[PDB]
Amino acid sequence: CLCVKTTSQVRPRHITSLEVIKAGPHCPTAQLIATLKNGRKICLDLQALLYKKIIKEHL
Amino acid sequence: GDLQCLCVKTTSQVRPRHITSLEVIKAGPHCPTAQLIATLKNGRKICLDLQALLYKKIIKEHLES
Amino acid sequence: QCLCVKTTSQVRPRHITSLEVIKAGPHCPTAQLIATLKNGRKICLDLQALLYKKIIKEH
Amino acid sequence: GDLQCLCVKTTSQVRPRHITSLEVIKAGPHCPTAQLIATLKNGRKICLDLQALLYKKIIKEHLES
Repeated sequence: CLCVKTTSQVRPRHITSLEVIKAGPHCPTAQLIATLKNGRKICLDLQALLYKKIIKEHL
Repeated sequence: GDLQCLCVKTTSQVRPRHITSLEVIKAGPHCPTAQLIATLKNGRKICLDLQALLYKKIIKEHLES
Repeated sequence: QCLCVKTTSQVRPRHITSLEVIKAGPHCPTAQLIATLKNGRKICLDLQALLYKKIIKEH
Repeated sequence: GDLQCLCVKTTSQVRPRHITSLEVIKAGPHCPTAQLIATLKNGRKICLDLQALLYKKIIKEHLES
């Protein structure tokens, strides 16, 4: 599995591309790999991002 | 710029069970439109039709009864 | 922070469609070699072990 | 085919200290040649001349005296 730790500390203006790799034998969860402007790739915590996007708006 | 749009053809028929990865490449200097590149199990890479999928996944399923 | 967790040398070069080198940085102190496989899965490569294997094969 | 070559231009002038990542995209249905994509600190993506890079890094430095 490529992604071990996931962050929700990301600005959508910092992301140039997002790749979803579906779960498989080698890795049980989908991986959300965001490529940032600088070329760094990080793994996203989608639930945490959706939660923040819900809280920010009080829904 | 140095780069162009990766996608020449867009496909509107794909079963998610064929797709092993999906890469959303945002519009930019390289391409004025966002691109969705699906990698399938057989290894073939295709581009998915973004408007058609937005229709299916959002308009038809959440705004249409 | 670091995309690659464990590195492998168990890969056939023609299983690989792309290879990305991400230089070391503040978020990840080591350079990373990420191979994208035909199926779309990403793995991290141990370059040293790969070269070693490729010289053993030829002695 | 469904995809094409990402690189329209290749650049032969780059200071490696500007490069934060390098991607080699192997030749395939999408492109008859391998492409080398450099991402720089500022976020600019350029394509490197892989032929010149191979010349320099293999021919000039290991086959030429």
